[PDB]
Amino acid sequence: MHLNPAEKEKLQIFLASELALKRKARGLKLNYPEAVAIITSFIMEGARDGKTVAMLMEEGKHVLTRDDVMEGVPEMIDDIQAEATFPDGTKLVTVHNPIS
Amino acid sequence: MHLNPAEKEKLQIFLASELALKRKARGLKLNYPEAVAIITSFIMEGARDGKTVAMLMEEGKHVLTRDDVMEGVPEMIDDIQAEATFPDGTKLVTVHNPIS
Amino acid sequence: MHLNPAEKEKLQIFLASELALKRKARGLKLNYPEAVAIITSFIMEGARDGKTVAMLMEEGKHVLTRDDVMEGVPEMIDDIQAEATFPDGTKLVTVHNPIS
Amino acid sequence: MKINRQQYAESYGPTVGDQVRLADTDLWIEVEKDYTTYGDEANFGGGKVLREGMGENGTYTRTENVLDLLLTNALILDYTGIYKADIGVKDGYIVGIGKGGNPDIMDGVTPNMIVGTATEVIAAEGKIVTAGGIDTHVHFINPDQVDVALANGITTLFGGGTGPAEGSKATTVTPGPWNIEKMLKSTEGLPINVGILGKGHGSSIAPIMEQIDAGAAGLKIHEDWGATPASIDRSLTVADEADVQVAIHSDTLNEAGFLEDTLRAINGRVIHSFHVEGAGGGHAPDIMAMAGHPNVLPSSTNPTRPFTVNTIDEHLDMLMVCHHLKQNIPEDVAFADSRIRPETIAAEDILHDLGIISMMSTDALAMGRAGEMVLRTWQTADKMKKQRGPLAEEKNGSDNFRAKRYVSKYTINPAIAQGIAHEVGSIEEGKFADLVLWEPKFFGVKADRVIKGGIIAYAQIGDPSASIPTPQPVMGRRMYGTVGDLIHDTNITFMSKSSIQQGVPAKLGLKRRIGTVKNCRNIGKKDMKWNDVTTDIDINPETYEVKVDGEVLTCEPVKELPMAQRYFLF
Amino acid sequence: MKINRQQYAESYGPTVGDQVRLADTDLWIEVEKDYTTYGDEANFGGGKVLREGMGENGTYTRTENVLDLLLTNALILDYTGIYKADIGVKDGYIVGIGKGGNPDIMDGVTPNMIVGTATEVIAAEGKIVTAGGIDTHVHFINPDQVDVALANGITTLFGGGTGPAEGSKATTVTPGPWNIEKMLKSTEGLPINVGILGKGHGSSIAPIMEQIDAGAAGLKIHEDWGATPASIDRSLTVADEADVQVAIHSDTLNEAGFLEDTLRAINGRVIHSFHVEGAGGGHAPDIMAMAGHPNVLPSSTNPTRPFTVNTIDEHLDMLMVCHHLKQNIPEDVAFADSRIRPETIAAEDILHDLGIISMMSTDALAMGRAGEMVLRTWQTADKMKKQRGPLAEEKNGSDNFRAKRYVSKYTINPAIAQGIAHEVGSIEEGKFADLVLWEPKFFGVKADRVIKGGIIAYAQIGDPSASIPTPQPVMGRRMYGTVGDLIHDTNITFMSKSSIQQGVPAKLGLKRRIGTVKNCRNIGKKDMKWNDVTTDIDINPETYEVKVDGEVLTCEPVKELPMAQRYFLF
Amino acid sequence: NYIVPGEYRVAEGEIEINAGREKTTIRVSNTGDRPIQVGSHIHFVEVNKELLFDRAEGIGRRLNIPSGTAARFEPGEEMEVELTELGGNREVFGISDLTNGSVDNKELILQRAKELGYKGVE
Ligand code: NI
Ligand code: NI
Ligand code: NI
Ligand code: NI
Ligand SMILES: [O-]
Ligand SMILES: [O-]
Repeated sequence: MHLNPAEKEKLQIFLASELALKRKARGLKLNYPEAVAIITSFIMEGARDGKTVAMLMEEGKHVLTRDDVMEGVPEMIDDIQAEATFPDGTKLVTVHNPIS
Repeated sequence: MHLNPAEKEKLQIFLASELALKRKARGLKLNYPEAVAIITSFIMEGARDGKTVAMLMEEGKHVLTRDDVMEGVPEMIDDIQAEATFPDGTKLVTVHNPIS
Repeated sequence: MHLNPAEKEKLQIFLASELALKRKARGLKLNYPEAVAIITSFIMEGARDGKTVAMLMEEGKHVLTRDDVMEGVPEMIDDIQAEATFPDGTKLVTVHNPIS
Repeated sequence: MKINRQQYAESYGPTVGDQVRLADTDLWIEVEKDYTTYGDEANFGGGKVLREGMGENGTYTRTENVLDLLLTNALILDYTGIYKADIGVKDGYIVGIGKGGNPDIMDGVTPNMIVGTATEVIAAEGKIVTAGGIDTHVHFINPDQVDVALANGITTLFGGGTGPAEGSKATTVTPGPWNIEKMLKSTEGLPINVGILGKGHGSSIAPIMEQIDAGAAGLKIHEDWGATPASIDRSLTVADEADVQVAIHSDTLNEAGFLEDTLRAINGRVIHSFHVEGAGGGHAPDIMAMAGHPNVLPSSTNPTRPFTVNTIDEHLDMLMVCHHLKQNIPEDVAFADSRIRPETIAAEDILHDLGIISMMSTDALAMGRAGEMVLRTWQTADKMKKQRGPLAEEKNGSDNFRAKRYVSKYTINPAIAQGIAHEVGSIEEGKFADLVLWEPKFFGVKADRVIKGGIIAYAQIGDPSASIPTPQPVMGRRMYGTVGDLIHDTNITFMSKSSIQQGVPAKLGLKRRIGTVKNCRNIGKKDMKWNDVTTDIDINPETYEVKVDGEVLTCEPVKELPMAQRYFLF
Repeated sequence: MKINRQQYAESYGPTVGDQVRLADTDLWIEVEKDYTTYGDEANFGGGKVLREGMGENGTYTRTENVLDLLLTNALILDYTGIYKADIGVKDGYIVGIGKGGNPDIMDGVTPNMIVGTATEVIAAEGKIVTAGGIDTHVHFINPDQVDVALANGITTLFGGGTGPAEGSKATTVTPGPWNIEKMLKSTEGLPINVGILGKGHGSSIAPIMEQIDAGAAGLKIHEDWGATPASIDRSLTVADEADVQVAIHSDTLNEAGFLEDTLRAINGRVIHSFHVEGAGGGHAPDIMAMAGHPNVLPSSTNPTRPFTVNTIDEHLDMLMVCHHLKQNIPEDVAFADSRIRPETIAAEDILHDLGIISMMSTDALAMGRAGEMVLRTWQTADKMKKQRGPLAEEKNGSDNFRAKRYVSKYTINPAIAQGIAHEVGSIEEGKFADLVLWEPKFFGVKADRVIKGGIIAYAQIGDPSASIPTPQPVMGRRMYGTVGDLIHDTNITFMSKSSIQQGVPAKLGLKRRIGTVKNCRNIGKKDMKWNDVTTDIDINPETYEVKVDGEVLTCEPVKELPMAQRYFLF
Repeated sequence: NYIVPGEYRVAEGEIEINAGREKTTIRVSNTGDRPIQVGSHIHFVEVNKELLFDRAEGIGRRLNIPSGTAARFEPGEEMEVELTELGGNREVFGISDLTNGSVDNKELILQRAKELGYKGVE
């Protein structure tokens, strides 16, 4: 596979996202690390799908709403950042105020 | 996400449990580490769901039965222990003789 | 669980395979590390199922075809190797030219 | 020109009269004073103040009143106060708390806090800064325990152990000269301050004393080694001579004596009473009465902290399975029931709140959680505010009194007890620069940056392959202070005066800073900051109900805590 | 008062006549004798025996017959016996096997096994304790290989390599003074004992000899460097002078000679024959005949161990792809077929059982599994019991004879072969305290605790953030013996007498314990414990069938092994 | 032939503890209001002052129970226990500082016990 350090690390984000999605599917309000993991993994998968940085900047604000998460979590998350390999190389995505 | 050491480690238990559940779904008798992973992850998810230590002490004895696992596995597992964040903080769960 | 170093490492292959399978399910042509992860995990699960080294040598050539992967990936993969615990202990599987 | 207080707080961190919520608790701390000069605040970045000719002095060499490091705009939470200041560090020590910058052009600059060519900057605006936690009940069982402790803002581990040997799994003991030498060597690679306790057991002086000479920083008396009158007596005689502290886990079984017998053996000498409530160990059921005496420095361990609905079930089972007790053996059940008591655990919450138990500690990996000393301190303060109300002493609707009482339990008080408060345990000028920055939203939960000896040792930080340091995954990671030889300069091995005089460091080739243990033997309860109360604690032998000044101390367990499921992935 | 034997075994571990199953094999070991005094068993914990005034002596200083460490109630499995004893360690060495405690009050206490103030305790009741494994066929290719080896109870790695360079990937060789110096330095950071082999190739003495002087502990002759008569001859002449061992992987190709030519070059001098069966390398097809000679110390490498249904397919393919051989090239196919032979692999199982092959080894990362030497030894013993029955020599329905024969293959025999058995390779008084504890259920699969030089180096242990050490995930982890400078005191770098005399340690600044290689040149097959058989091995050049004493040695491959899918997550 | 990995097959018979040592039964009462548990190997005369029994009968002796076990006395409980003889050099040091030498010094042990209020010096 030739995994570099970041590829090994970012596997953890996907796994945390899978865990959080299962928790949401059984009806839990998600906590801070859960919410972060979901939106982060969403960005990284979006880059893999070939979306643009602008698209992911928009979409990332609509992955979770305040009724998906516990009290205070929306206000704890000011922005979520992820770097992934887009078709045109690694780029940084910042999603500002992902949960209103 | 602000993962602490235990949060990074315990992701591994969830992953091992997912692997073991897939193996059980295709009809395998589970081995020692598989069985341990399943019951451990069950406890940690139970705490996340807001169950009590007493509930998980009971439930953990009924996640796998001897016909789910290979010969000798029930006798290899004397008890399974996990710490997770309950609504009232980290607590220790010990499931005694989880597979009869 | 008593995980040894290899058991901890090989959890990563399963996770990378799960990620790659999701990417294939939403219609992406898979890249080099994705393809490698899928076929590797397939071998390790095959050993867990009790298949022989000869069976996995055959089957591993039919897990992904060239239309599953991006241009050049078939030619980048000369062979994929994995060691897993068969019913008769650890053995090495080499799949030669897995994607024609 | 004027700035509204909301914008000011957002730019520079809060100022006098402003309040900040601690994580997701109901606890509010208020800025008591601020060392700044409004308009001359220090800050670093593009077009900011700490630039040459401006807020950075371009004239002075490092020796000339210039800092190695300025933390700008810190909200300090310390036994000494809750207040706004710049913190100046040099040679790995806090040299200045006040106002940093450039006297060329700024008013109010503390004279030894010049930002010069040699100065590094850490922005603490919007952060709470505390001393590093001092954990005095550490079992050295699993080296992975160190990062766990760093991630919750702990910077000093005192205790004992050789790894997962049964002796060490039960007791905070590194026994004998050879094990102590071996663990001193091991310590060279642990990125945290360390002090090692020898075995506080024997009936001749020489076997005990040779552990102090070998490099131990103190002694532990543990029932599992025989917490007999003789072991207690010899340990204290050694401690009085060597100027080190003795910790005790007393005779739960009451085999050779009851509490009064242990107190008689102690004979008015100073001692640190571990997990004084008694779930973690000691004379059944009345050990917690220790915490009323003037010669006792009392600590709790963390799993009883605070009293919750899961506590009793968790503890009964824990005790039984860890001592291989059977549920069908009445003596086992009787023992468990005599040791795990809602009456004493509930009272323990209140004794903390009243300043009668002075200290928190983990009991890491033996019956406590290495990374939850700080966490549970605040959960306890929060529960007490909910159930008992603001303390009488409070004013302005702040929780400052309670916050100082509680922060003291894991910072200054353990440092005083151990004889190491000249080096560590508080944010004061002249002490080692062990500093923890916290985002208020994560306060007491997950440290932002842990500074050890003036260099960051541990940080919550993201993708090392990224353009910037914040992209996911943000996790706890060792920083440069832990790497190579820098691990020697950023951490202290605490040792007895006699081992230091005898040249043990040079003999073992220790490269770490060597701290002297001292002034351990003529302190008492009265020396515990904000937690100095002595009183007659009565524990009813039949009902286990705890009384102080004629009143039963009882409270309800809570079903939920702050600093819990909002934060933790597991 | 009497205790039934089931309860006794559960409390103290088994006693005389009791049997224990090794993991999930059909092999039973029986306690031959027990050093205890019934009723004075040592044990540690609340209300237990090793307490001051009781089973712990409170009088004596460490020097006065007191231990640094007591393993209580060990079931020892060693070439010297299968028996119950306390094991006493001091200064990192086994000083006492017998009965530990306090002569004040206990009968039968071995005089130098006093539990005193300086004593740490490890509970070995219910555990099997063996010597650490000695692996003498290690390629140093990937540092991650070390934990792999520790997790399966290996404590000494002998071999060579500079990391994943082609030379090192093929051969156990650290070539020349400079590479050897570099790897000696590297060794300072590897938490395992190490000895390094130089290149056993050259036609002048000086190029070979300068590697011994530089710090090599032995030599490897490998066909990939030219296993010619001259290289064999010069290596052995160097080894005879320097008192170190030579390992050989002979000329598979028969290019300069057949087996008889290699034997002529050796000329009766002592040599270690690696992977003597020949799948791992050597004169096709008759190399295994080496194992009949008195001057040959024969080892197997582990992938042929034991003969299974997947073995041949796995090996043919492995050989072909690792030598870039094509399936359409008849010379390639012929070579593969001449090298991978069911007839010799089957016979290898039986030669182990008969004590004709003396040693096991890994061939780690070149054609063998770093963490499966111990594992496969027992799988082989199990297969042989199934197919050949209890050996004649057995009694009481135990497998003790077979267990001693087999444990010898990876403990004492490699130590003797290498010239290091004065330090390591067995549980005997006066040897280094490299000890492996095993839960019987995990015996030979996953070590519980690995003790290196009297300190735990490696343990299967759980959540470092937990109240106790057992909660999940339980995994193999480095312990305090590996951390900081303690890694120097807990591990041995084995070196030639000449390098030691020449001050190489001081020149390179090595801080590890330095062990002397010696008494390598006047040993033979007869010196291999329980595995001392010499005989004429005939290998038919046409059929490859192996004969000893006129009888064909053949057995069936098995479809399933114990110590496999019940245990492993992958 | 069901395999329990690592299982014991213990031999037949029973293990006699403290074989060939004199045994002595005495009555002992916990006069205190808190429980007292006594381990197998504590010099019996040196146990908690509030245990009332004939202190002389505890000299040179310990409970005749399996190594590492303990006898429990609830508050107010009186029961019989069986003692066995200490072995080795038959000396005791430390614990409660009643002996600090040979257990043969009965007179001196009892005088110390009495002065310090160990109940049952007769
Ligand atoms: Ni304790
Ligand atoms: Ni403790
Ligand atoms: Ni070879
Ligand atoms: Ni090799
Ligand atoms: O403790
Ligand atoms: O080899």
